[PDB]
Amino acid sequence: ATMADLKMQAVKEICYEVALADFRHGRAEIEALAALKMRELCRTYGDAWRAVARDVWDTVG
Amino acid sequence: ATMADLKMQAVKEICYEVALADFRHGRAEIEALAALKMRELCRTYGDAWRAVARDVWDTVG
Amino acid sequence: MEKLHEANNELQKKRAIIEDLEPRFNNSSLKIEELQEALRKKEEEMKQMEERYKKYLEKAKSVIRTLDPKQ
Amino acid sequence: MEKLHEANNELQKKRAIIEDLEPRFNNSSLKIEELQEALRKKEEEMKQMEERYKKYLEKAKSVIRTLDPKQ
Repeated sequence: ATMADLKMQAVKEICYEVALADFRHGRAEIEALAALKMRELCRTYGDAWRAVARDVWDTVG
Repeated sequence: ATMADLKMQAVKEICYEVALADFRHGRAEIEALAALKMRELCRTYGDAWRAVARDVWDTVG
Repeated sequence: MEKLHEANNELQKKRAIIEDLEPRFNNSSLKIEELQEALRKKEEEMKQMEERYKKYLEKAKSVIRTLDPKQ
Repeated sequence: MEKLHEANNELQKKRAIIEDLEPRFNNSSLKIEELQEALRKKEEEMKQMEERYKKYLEKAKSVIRTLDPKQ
């Protein structure tokens, strides 16, 4: 449960979603879907989404 | 790590080799990657390959 | 003088031909160039479309490379 | 014959025109049908290129769907 893999999971779980939505999502959408993914993951097990959403954009165009 | 674990991993990892290779792989090419994968999973961890290739092809063919 | 009306008859027959051919050719010279521009315009449809699918199938391949199952 | 040498001089001039145009038009009925064939071939190769691109797209999403990380 290191943050580096909570982040890594949100990265994976965002990419998946944007692809199966036919890369419909743009950046602001992704940054929002990064925070939400990040606040719901921390409530599973702050500035974490910035490095998540960046890693997301840096792999979906 | 039961047999379903080995099969389901085999499919996920052949569906990845089949994908990054630009979907150059056909059925017999795929029937033989699963005996590779299955065998090398019972060596790291019989007829399972047959159901693995059918699960793969279903998804890539 | 028989030749004279013979030659006038042949005269007017042969200009009915060149008064038929000039617009028949002129209009085709439109058709060929018409057909020629649709080819160029069709070859651009392929570029844009092929280039549209190449784009999202890298993103797909990228998304596939991120969920590497060997993790 | 004044008039005959005349019409005949015009007659020589008008079949040297046909003999110039009839090929310039014949080979052009041809070009019409080479461009039409090429247009249909291209219209096909895009129909299939597209269907080839749509299918790899679904083959990508399916491999994506298997690689669900939540599973």
